[PDB]
Amino acid sequence: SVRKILRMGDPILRKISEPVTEDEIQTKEFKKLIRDMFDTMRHAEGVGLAAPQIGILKQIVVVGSEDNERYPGTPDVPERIILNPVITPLTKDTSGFWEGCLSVPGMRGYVERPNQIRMQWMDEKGNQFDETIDGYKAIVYQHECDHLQGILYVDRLKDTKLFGFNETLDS
Amino acid sequence: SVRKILRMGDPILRKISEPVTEDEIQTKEFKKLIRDMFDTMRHAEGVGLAAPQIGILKQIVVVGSEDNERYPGTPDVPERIILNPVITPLTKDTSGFWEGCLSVPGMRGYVERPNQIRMQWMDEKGNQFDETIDGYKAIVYQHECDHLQGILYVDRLKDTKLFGFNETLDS
Ligand SMILES: [Zn+2]
Ligand SMILES: [Zn+2]
Repeated sequence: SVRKILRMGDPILRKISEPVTEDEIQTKEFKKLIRDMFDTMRHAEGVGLAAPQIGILKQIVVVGSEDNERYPGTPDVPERIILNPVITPLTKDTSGFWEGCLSVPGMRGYVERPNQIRMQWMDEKGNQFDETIDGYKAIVYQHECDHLQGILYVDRLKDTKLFGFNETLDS
Repeated sequence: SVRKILRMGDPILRKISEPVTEDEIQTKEFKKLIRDMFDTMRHAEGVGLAAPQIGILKQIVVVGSEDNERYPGTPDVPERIILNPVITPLTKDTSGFWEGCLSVPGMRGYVERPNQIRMQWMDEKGNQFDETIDGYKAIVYQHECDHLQGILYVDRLKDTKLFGFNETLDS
């Protein structure tokens, strides 16, 4: 079901989320949470969503694009669940991008993150992964994994001069 | 009359405003602009307003409190016009405060500025001043004079962790 997304200024968004246990991924609740998250992410036309954005300090991330309106250009991102992620940059090369966040409504900010990272996670069935991601996917996983450590993209603005409300950015 | 206040993201808010000439302060227009500004500032329940906030790169600032709702606590600030201001800090002592801006709707950010400055300006009649201001007044004049150099308070956030939407800050 759709859930209330917390906005910037709420102290939760700044706390550290803790790991999900192997047991936990069987609980009826869990499966229902992942459900709500996806329902929520979709209703918001969002590209990804982290558990703490809805008030749950659990290392649970969900992504999924498909013709996303909010970030029109961006290539499609296949629905997937990311649990207990751990990212590591593999380069200093950085791709720029006007990031946005559902917890930071109606605004965009240019942010440069490394364009090639090594992420390690676990999924709903409990499978371990350790791949090297790059491109938009990398950009998305990083933005979303940051939430898990209490970090919002406004913390990484390249410059505060390149930050503002959507409406005016172009108009 | 009330005028449209530009929001953050509009390039004007980042440009430098130029000095007002002694002649200029007689023009019918000028007097009408100061009029609009005051009308605008009041309608917005704002404490101060800089010309560029309404799209005029002229060094014109206007302030005026009296039981302001937006920043409830704040002491009263007598209506006054500040032209071609030039501020200089007189101390490193800084008073903290959760600043807000009409060009940055519905948000607050903790900002520490020097609590005792020396400001020099000219008024509508063309009189030169050179006083030492302190307290809330100092805080207000600095915030507003910054606009004259293309600077918004989000550029001076003490920490991005202490920045967010009003609604949530307390709720
Ligand atoms: Zn976000
Ligand atoms: Zn302002």
